Amino acid sequence: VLVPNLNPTPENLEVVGDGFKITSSINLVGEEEADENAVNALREFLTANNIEINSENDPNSTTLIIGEVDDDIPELDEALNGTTAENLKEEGYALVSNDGKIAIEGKDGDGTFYGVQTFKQLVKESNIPEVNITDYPTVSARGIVEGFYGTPWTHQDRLDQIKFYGENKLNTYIYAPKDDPYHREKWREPYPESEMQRMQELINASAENKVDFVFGISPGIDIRFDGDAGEEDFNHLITKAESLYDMGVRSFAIYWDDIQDKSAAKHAQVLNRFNEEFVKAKGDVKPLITVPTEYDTGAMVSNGQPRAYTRIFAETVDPSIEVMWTGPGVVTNEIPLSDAQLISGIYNRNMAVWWNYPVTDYFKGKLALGPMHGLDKGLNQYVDFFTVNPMEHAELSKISIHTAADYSWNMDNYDYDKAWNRAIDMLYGDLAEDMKVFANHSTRMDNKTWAKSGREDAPELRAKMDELWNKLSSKEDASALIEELYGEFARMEEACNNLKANLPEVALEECSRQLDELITLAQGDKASLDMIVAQLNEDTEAYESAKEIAQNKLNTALSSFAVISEKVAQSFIQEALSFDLTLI
Ligand SMILES: [Cl-]
Repeated sequence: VLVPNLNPTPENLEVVGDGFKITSSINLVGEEEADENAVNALREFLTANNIEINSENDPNSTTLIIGEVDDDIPELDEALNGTTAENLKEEGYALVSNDGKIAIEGKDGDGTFYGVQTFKQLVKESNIPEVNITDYPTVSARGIVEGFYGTPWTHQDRLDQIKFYGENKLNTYIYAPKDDPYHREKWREPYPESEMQRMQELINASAENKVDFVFGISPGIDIRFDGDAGEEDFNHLITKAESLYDMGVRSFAIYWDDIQDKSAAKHAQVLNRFNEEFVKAKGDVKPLITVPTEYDTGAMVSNGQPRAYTRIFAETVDPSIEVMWTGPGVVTNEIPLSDAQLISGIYNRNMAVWWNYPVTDYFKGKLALGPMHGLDKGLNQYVDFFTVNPMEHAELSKISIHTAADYSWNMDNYDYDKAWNRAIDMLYGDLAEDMKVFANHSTRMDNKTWAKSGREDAPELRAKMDELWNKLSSKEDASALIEELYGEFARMEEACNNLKANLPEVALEECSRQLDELITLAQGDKASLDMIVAQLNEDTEAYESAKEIAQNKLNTALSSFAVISEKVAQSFIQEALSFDLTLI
């Protein structure tokens, strides 16, 4: 009967029947012609779910028809009956399940692969709803830049992320880890033989999952521009791009974010010459990507006008080059429309976003587990390339990334709170509700100086806490609020304990300290209510005892590497410890 959670949210989805059960084996039609990567994803899923593929047609098994438009599969059009991917953008598809048949038709092979990804999420214990779907992304490039500091992702982490990206229709991975010398400290040098299997596996997995593997190069450490030294180095840039092209790389990024020679004319000259002698010469290289030395609005702009570097870089840089920026600051609350309009106007093109959330390198004690937040829903008007910088914690990064998939693919309809719930529901199974209790307290990022972003932690709990203080300081009966808060603090503790016992190690090793910290805080939150009740009861001894625990729990939190719920579970102890009911 019902349509499961879907991510991203399809553009158009109509329920047209009560649904049906897929048979124990199926008829597969269009495999000769249909995108290979998409057929493999389909095969994999079928296997994993014990659905066999018929040698020959029809024990009256379910029929699945797969292809792109323009492929020669007369059965696909019949099954799609009226619905079509032909008028859809690149990466679009149509999917129709009706009365024992399932048709998947991509606008291109990419589209077909994404239709498979949709199909996979639609099927629950062989049961599938009866839907008409047409679907396509809001933003052309959607993905990850691996630009965080700290402990690098492992090879296995990257392979898993790439698969995760394909499943969620993210099509871009910018590979530029701090741990790989061949992107920076040895930027001139081709990868040696001992590194090639590793690199090939990443390239291969990217292609298989329709992920654009973008090689990020940072020559800024020691590149020369002037004269013949300049000449020799441009040529190293070419020979290095070539060695990457030869192992299958089709996208390239050149970063200027960390260079000493801060010359916009020279950065843009390298880019333009590279666009010309490499990108264009090759024919099948995706647009060149760049990070200019000024990459946030505060560094780029002064009194609504571009600063000199940005003025020159923008007037010189080829119109086809994607230019990245982080928003109004490097790590900021938001990108309003007006900011994207400003930077897009300066560059006279659609911009590329390097969004520094959920990255936590600037404040490592805290996990960033909230949704895309603060990004304007009209952003696509000025941006056609959207990436997030994630945490060194690859596994827990998936909650925010999940929401980013939904935001960039279906932006008009993005609802950060429903996207966030659905992320956890989708990733955590029977642990979802406990995982929400914990992650809810761990969305807001703020290093107290230059970097802050994310949804506020536990907003509803923070509002209840606020109500408590104003009831207690207004002589209004606070008993119900006290009772309710006791329930909520007990639940925080119960959820975290179930997560410690049952989360798999891949997640647990990322968050075990933050779990213990939320427990400690819940325990001080409880002692804090005990302090209030003791004052109401005029029991001095019960007051002093509750205060000591509250203080102790807060002291543990403050002395721990792990950070969580600063303004909420933590601040509440501080608030309680300073509160005195006798003065009201
Ligand atoms: Cl998902």
